[PDB]
Amino acid sequence: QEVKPNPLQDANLCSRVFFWWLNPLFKIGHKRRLEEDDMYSVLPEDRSQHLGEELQGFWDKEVLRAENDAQKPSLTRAIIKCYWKSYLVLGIFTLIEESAKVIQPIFLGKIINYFENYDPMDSVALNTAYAYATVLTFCTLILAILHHLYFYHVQCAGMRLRVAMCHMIYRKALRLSNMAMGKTTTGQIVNLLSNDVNKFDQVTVFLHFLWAGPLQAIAVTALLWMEIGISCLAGMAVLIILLPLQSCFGKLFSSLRSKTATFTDARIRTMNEVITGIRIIKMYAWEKSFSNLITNLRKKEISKILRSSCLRGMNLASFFSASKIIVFVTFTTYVLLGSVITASRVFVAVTLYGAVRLTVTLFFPSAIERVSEAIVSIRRIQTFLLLDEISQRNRQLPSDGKKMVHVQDFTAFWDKASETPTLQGLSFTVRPGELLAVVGPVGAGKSSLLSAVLGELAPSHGLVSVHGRIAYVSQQPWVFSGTLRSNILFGKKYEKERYEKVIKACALKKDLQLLEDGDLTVIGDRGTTLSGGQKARVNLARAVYQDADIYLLDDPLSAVDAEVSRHLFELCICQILHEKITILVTHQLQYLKAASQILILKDGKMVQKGTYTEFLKSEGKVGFQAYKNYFRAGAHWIVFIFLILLNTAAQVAYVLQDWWLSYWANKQSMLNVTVNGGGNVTEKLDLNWYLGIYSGLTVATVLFGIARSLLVFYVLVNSSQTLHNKMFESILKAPVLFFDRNPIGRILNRFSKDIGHLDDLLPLTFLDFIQTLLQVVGVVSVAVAVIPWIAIPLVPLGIIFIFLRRYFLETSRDVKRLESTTRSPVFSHLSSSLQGLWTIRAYKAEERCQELFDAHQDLHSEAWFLFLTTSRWFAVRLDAICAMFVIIVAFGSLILAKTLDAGQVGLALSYALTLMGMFQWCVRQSAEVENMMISVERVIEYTDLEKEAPWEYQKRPPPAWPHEGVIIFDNVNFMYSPGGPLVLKHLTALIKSQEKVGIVGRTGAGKSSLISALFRLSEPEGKIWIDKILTTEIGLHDLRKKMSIIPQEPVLFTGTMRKNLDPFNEHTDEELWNALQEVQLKETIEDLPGKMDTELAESGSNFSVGQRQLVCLARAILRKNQILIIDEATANVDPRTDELIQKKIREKFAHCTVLTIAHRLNTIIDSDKIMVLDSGRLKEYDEPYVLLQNKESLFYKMVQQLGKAE
Ligand SMILES: C[C@@H]1CC[C@@]2(OC1)O[C@H]1C[C@H]3[C@@H]4CC=C5C[C@@H](OCCC(CO)CO)CC[C@]5(C)[C@H]4CC[C@]3(C)[C@H]1[C@@H]2C
Ligand SMILES: C[C@@H]1CC[C@@]2(OC1)O[C@H]1C[C@H]3[C@@H]4CC=C5C[C@@H](OCCC(CO)CO)CC[C@]5(C)[C@H]4CC[C@]3(C)[C@H]1[C@@H]2C
Ligand SMILES: C[C@@H]1CC[C@@]2(OC1)O[C@H]1C[C@H]3[C@@H]4CC=C5C[C@@H](OCCC(CO)CO)CC[C@]5(C)[C@H]4CC[C@]3(C)[C@H]1[C@@H]2C
Ligand SMILES: C[C@@H]1CC[C@@]2(OC1)O[C@H]1C[C@H]3[C@@H]4CC=C5C[C@@H](OCCC(CO)CO)CC[C@]5(C)[C@H]4CC[C@]3(C)[C@H]1[C@@H]2C
Ligand SMILES: C[C@@H]1CC[C@@]2(OC1)O[C@H]1C[C@H]3[C@@H]4CC=C5C[C@@H](OCCC(CO)CO)CC[C@]5(C)[C@H]4CC[C@]3(C)[C@H]1[C@@H]2C
Ligand SMILES: C[C@@H]1CC[C@@]2(OC1)O[C@H]1C[C@H]3[C@@H]4CC=C5C[C@@H](OCCC(CO)CO)CC[C@]5(C)[C@H]4CC[C@]3(C)[C@H]1[C@@H]2C
Ligand SMILES: C[C@@H]1CC[C@@]2(OC1)O[C@H]1C[C@H]3[C@@H]4CC=C5C[C@@H](OCCC(CO)CO)CC[C@]5(C)[C@H]4CC[C@]3(C)[C@H]1[C@@H]2C
Ligand SMILES: C[C@@H]1CC[C@@]2(OC1)O[C@H]1C[C@H]3[C@@H]4CC=C5C[C@@H](OCCC(CO)CO)CC[C@]5(C)[C@H]4CC[C@]3(C)[C@H]1[C@@H]2C
Ligand SMILES: C[C@@H]1CC[C@@]2(OC1)O[C@H]1C[C@H]3[C@@H]4CC=C5C[C@@H](OCCC(CO)CO)CC[C@]5(C)[C@H]4CC[C@]3(C)[C@H]1[C@@H]2C
Ligand SMILES: C[C@@H]1CC[C@@]2(OC1)O[C@H]1C[C@H]3[C@@H]4CC=C5C[C@@H](OCCC(CO)CO)CC[C@]5(C)[C@H]4CC[C@]3(C)[C@H]1[C@@H]2C
Ligand SMILES: C[C@@H]1CC[C@@]2(OC1)O[C@H]1C[C@H]3[C@@H]4CC=C5C[C@@H](OCCC(CO)CO)CC[C@]5(C)[C@H]4CC[C@]3(C)[C@H]1[C@@H]2C
Ligand SMILES: C[C@@H]1CC[C@@]2(OC1)O[C@H]1C[C@H]3[C@@H]4CC=C5C[C@@H](OCCC(CO)CO)CC[C@]5(C)[C@H]4CC[C@]3(C)[C@H]1[C@@H]2C
Ligand SMILES: C[C@@H]1CC[C@@]2(OC1)O[C@H]1C[C@H]3[C@@H]4CC=C5C[C@@H](OCCC(CO)CO)CC[C@]5(C)[C@H]4CC[C@]3(C)[C@H]1[C@@H]2C
Ligand SMILES: C[C@@H]1CC[C@@]2(OC1)O[C@H]1C[C@H]3[C@@H]4CC=C5C[C@@H](OCCC(CO)CO)CC[C@]5(C)[C@H]4CC[C@]3(C)[C@H]1[C@@H]2C
Ligand SMILES: CCCCCCCCCCCCCCCC(=O)O
Repeated sequence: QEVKPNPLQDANLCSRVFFWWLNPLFKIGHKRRLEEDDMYSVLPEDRSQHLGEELQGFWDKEVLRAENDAQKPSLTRAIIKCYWKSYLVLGIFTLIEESAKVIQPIFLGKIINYFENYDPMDSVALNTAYAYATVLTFCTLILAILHHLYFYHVQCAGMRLRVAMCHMIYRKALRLSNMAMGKTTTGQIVNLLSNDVNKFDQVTVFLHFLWAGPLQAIAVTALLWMEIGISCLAGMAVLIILLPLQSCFGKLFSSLRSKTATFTDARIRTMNEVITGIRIIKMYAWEKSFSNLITNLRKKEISKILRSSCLRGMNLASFFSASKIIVFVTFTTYVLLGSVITASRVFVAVTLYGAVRLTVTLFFPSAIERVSEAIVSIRRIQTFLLLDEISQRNRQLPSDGKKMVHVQDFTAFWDKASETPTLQGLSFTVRPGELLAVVGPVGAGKSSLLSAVLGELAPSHGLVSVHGRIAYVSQQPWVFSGTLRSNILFGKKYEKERYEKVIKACALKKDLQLLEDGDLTVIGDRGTTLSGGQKARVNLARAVYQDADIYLLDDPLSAVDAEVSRHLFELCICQILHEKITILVTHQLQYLKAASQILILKDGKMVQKGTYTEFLKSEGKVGFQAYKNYFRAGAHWIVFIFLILLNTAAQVAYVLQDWWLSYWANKQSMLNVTVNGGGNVTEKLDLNWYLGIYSGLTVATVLFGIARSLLVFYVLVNSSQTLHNKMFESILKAPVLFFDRNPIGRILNRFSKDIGHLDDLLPLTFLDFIQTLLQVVGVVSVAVAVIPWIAIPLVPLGIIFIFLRRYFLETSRDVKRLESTTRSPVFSHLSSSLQGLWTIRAYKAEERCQELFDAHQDLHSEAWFLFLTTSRWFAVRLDAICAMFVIIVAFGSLILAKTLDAGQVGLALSYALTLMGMFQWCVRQSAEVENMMISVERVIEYTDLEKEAPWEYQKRPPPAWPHEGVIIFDNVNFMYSPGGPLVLKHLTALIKSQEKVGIVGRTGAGKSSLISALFRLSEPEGKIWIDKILTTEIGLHDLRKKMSIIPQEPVLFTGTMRKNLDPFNEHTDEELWNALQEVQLKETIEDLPGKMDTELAESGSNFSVGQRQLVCLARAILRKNQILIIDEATANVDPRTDELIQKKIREKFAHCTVLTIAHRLNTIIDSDKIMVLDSGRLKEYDEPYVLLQNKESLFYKMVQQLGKAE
């Protein structure tokens, strides 16, 4: 559509400055939920194609110049040569803004200096002070409402660089060579596009500071000198000292993080090991072992996390109290040098120190870090872009409608570095319409035969006159993101008649029936809605629809059946490919005989070139409940009272440190009045008292900041630890139904991402938000204290802010969500192009895929533009509120000048000059915290999920409970869900003492239900007395312990073979030695390189499945129970191992009551008695002879059906 042309086009200068043109969007964003249709298209100069072309031109010129002067080309040179003009133009406003920030304290001092020499009858001084205040508010308006357009333009420059770089990367990837593709991997390129290019969105934000920081600071120092002389240096010294030390501590921080990561990873692995195999763990009564293992891992991880959090809290406290330390040092030096403090100089120095400290300790190091990251990103992208590309497709020879085709001395090597030739002898000619049947097992040389159409195995010199259009269908059929309209069309015009004829004769009605929409069905992500059959069929349909000349079919008949294959043979290969090239590799041996000519090769050796005659025969809101539950999990509410008291004390001391300077200045002014106007004796202010109180106030500020940071971090980390412990304990007791309903990925995500948030990000962000909110409250309270009437206009302004906040968030979140959902298509399209790059090059469809990628990137560019602009809109309005507050303070000081003195005016104005940045920081952090508390909500949701019966009761059965071996079923009705499906109907069974029996079901219908009922892990709704005791009165663990089972899929847990064989160490060592030697597995584990404590791989990946049944049988043998369950229903199980383990449990268990469930009837025929059971109804209970004789007996029914005999 002509979607709303970016109203930035028609917005005048005022509207662009205030982002007024964004107002309509918010309206709909408040009325309903934003979608992709309510979006704004990128500006014509921001289209991905345009930026890509311009940067391609610049980079090509740079490469040509580098070749001319014989040096390695530099991508940074090209980027600079491209964007330097538009960035140096933007630097003018950053110079203006730095100058404004520097010169604002000068006029603040002018106002205070007016207040110092107050004379109520001097009107000229009043007018001059009003002019100074007007200049001050002009400067603060420049800082507040004018900086945001410049910030948006800077971020646009970064986004332009990112988009151009992505276009470069895709254009290169589509032209990569085969061996270069082998050297790298698609994951590396997707990472290049995903995280390695996002750095350009950040560096540009602070790039100019690289020269603004060192310059502005110098200016500030000069100004500070002009105020307070050499004393200023002392303060500057502390600031300089603050740069290395903090950075140094940062290094230590990183180190600690690394350690925690390892522990976290280990813990997460076990989480997977627990969640993926939870059925087996609960089945084996092994919850205690994994519980204590995870407890140890979590304890170590939380110790490292506590250390890291203490370090980060110390850093935050230092950042908070650095201003106080700087001011205290500089003014102690000032007074001790023999000077006399005055309010004007004191607060000019305070404001200048605040500005320069914020710069030096926030912007400059961030600028350095982001520039270094961007430099390494540019290095990676450049070394990718110089990767050798596929030999450029040379212009085809005239090919005047001839069929001159001959391959001689075919040089085809997969690996050039390999001394062995990949292929040596390959020489054949293809005739129009004729079919050549290529055969090779598991891809034995089909790749060389197939690329022999000049795909990727081209000879270094010469050219083979292959004429026509190549239609290559790969082993892996591929569907790019879009609609079936796109894959069908693929650049070709919409051919109604031939589309219809192929769609009806080829019988694609399966898509119409299966797909809810038809041929317009929007392909889901990665084509999960479709299947490999559809992808293969659409590959053949694309090839036939584009009706190319050379048809390269890499076994497309494997996915389709023989009928559809012969159908396309007649319709396409016979009729449509009647005079077209039909290079068709085929297997399954039926199209080999269905074809006319066959070609088989083996390692550059042509097997045969004969026909069959050769006889080959081959989100929402988070309530107060969430915050309350998050906090009460940390510490007693007494501790929280102590914490808020400590926070209040820290902020009060922070403000009182500056108030003491103001009071000192006022007292010195009165003293000077007394010693000049009054008494002649120049009385000296007692330096000991004032300096001591000043030092005490700054020391108290430092100590209280440190203590508050440490306590907040400790209580929040302890809350996280308690929440994790509760959540894991609850999940370990969760019934199997919870794990069945919830996917493993969901639970693992809850245990990984949410816990990581609560451990790393949430405490830090919460502490920062509390700090900044308290600072804002301090500034507002100072202003209200100096001028009480400021309370009157503060009530409206704050109210407005609240409403504004809502009106922004209702849209902002939506935009954020949009920006998240429009970014994955780019990566998925890149992955799809890389996967099927062969056929993309085959069709010469590079430009079409480039356009598709450009559209995919343009959509995300719309999302990113909306995100940037809405953020700037909110920032403009917030800073306008702050500037209104500053104007109110500065002018109300002058209006109520009769009742104010220099110290109060200086203090209030100096704090108002920082309210702006503090408020912006605090609002954004508050939003960030409110967004992150969803992880806390999810964790708390898991902490109270429903649990099953307790493992152990206070009452216990005798330890020799399985003394008889009799278990019976008395009218048990298993119910997975109340009122749901019926799985057991009045199930009644009588199993004799010490009797080996099995049952058979119907493809799992009632098979696993019996095991679930016996083990009670899914709570059978049945009433049972095995050995005349109700199954309820034995606890979960006390029942499962004397409950031996062999699962269908044996599982292996990471750890020592000793721990996997016996995790509770309830069996003495020589017991395992002897038992495993009896099953001759001791020699097998002894030859393992690690011997007894062998480091098991990831769930025994190297261990064979036979060893898996072996180890499970060993577990059963050590368990030494009187019953045992054989759940032998796996299909792909090794027969040699099966005969083994059958003779094992026949000879080892012997006289132990076994319940055998299986699908192999032979494994039950050996059992003395068979109880046929299906659909909850006891079908057979009689003699085996009666079962053999009875025609209606289900056992005899299957006996007749499979055909086996005794
Ligand atoms: C952003 C830029 C920062 C620098 C700057 O431009 C803007 O800021 C401006 C503020 C100006 C002063 C304002 C008022 C007065 C009072 C007047 O006395 C007669 C009083 C009369 C009302 O003014 C009623 O009788 C003498 C001149 C003086 C001191 C100005 C000097 C020039 C100054 C410093 C200007 C300077 C070039
Ligand atoms: C190392 C860091 C970087 C650079 C820098 O900071 C520290 O080094 C400082 C040196 C300072 C000057 C020293 C002396 C004077 C002379 C005085 O007057 C004349 C006095 C006397 C002769 O006549 C009696 O009159 C006026 C001020 C001036 C020029 C200083 C200006 C600021 C300067 C340039 C500072 C500058 C920002
Ligand atoms: C990175 C650094 C942090 C702090 C620091 O520099 C930068 O701050 C500076 C202040 C310096 C003193 C200033 C003046 C004098 C001159 C002379 O005595 C004349 C008496 C004096 C008062 O009457 C006239 O100015 C002797 C030297 C002395 C005391 C300086 C010593 C070094 C001091 C303490 C420097 C100190 C190391
Ligand atoms: C963080 C950084 C480390 C600490 C530090 O910088 C910042 O903090 C500064 C405070 C300085 C002192 C302030 C005042 C005086 C009084 C006066 O003593 C003779 C008085 C007479 C002659 O001047 C009449 O004035 C001058 C010297 C002395 C003791 C300073 C010494 C250096 C000191 C300790 C500086 C030190 C390097
Ligand atoms: C007034 C003047 C304004 C400009 C200027 O001087 C002052 O500002 C300086 C900052 C310097 C950069 C600092 C850090 C980095 C990161 C580094 O990446 C490897 C880092 C790794 C190595 O071990 C770990 O440290 C590559 C170099 C780079 C970009 C510097 C380039 C030169 C710069 C821009 C200097 C430049 C001359
Ligand atoms: C238990 C809690 C500990 C913290 C705290 O609460 C209670 O303790 C309170 C003490 C209060 C100060 C007491 C006295 C004055 C002097 C006055 O100046 C007189 C000037 C004079 C000559 O010029 C003419 O009267 C200015 C106000 C000030 C500093 C109070 C400020 C608030 C303070 C700091 C309160 C603070 C929040
Ligand atoms: C709270 C934490 C523990 C201590 C501390 O850190 C923070 O808090 C500060 C309290 C300060 C003292 C306050 C008052 C005075 C009185 C005056 O001496 C007599 C003058 C006059 C009295 O009436 C004569 O009549 C000056 C010195 C002295 C004792 C201060 C010394 C430094 C101290 C101990 C500071 C110390 C570093
Ligand atoms: C809890 C927090 C820590 C402590 C503190 O903040 C709060 O509490 C504040 C109250 C302040 C005092 C207010 C008034 C005066 C009177 C004046 O005149 C004396 C004459 C008069 C009494 O003797 C009649 O004779 C001398 C100074 C003094 C005592 C202030 C000192 C600084 C103090 C202690 C401040 C200090 C930073
Ligand atoms: C919850 C937290 C409790 C502490 C606090 O934050 C919130 O609450 C505020 C209390 C404020 C002081 C109150 C009164 C005055 C007196 C005034 O002197 C003219 C007095 C004269 C006028 O006619 C006689 O009435 C100068 C200003 C001063 C000292 C305030 C300074 C800032 C302070 C300390 C603020 C502090 C940070
Ligand atoms: C989260 C919070 C929001 C706001 C808030 O903190 C943070 O901001 C602080 C500002 C404080 C006031 C500053 C100055 C004065 C003037 C003084 O004058 C009495 C006149 C008479 C007395 O004898 C002769 O002077 C009385 C006290 C009062 C009104 C303070 C009250 C507490 C206030 C309102 C605080 C308030 C709780
Ligand atoms: C959140 C909390 C609310 C309560 C509170 O903390 C924060 O708010 C603070 C405001 C402080 C007062 C501000 C201004 C003055 C005026 C000054 O001058 C009087 C001159 C007059 C006397 O007679 C002439 O006649 C004396 C001190 C006084 C009253 C402060 C006292 C402490 C107070 C009440 C603090 C109190 C504990
Ligand atoms: C809903 C919001 C609640 C808070 C608030 O906004 C609205 O409520 C307002 C009421 C204001 C006070 C009203 C009257 C006076 C008397 C004046 O003189 C006294 C001398 C003598 C002759 O007038 C006595 O009558 C001093 C100032 C003071 C105390 C005001 C201070 C600011 C206040 C507290 C405002 C504050 C910001
Ligand atoms: C102080 C400085 C001067 C003024 C100013 O900057 C700061 O203050 C800002 C606050 C903004 C408003 C915030 C919330 C709303 C409510 C909303 O109510 C939906 C009803 C309607 C719309 O959907 C029907 O649905 C309508 C919009 C409105 C009034 C904003 C308008 C612009 C305003 C006035 C900004 C203005 C430039
Ligand atoms: C733009 C900036 C922000 C707002 C602001 O600065 C400029 O605008 C100023 C207007 C001032 C008031 C003007 C007139 C009077 C009347 C007088 O008589 C009391 C009798 C009765 C009214 O007749 C009240 O009870 C008491 C004082 C008061 C209310 C002023 C208070 C301070 C105010 C609100 C100032 C405020 C800080
Ligand atoms: C000094 C106040 C501003 C700083 C704190 C800003 C964030 C908190 C604002 C109040 C809570 C959110 C508003 C009510 C709930 C909602 O509508 O989302």
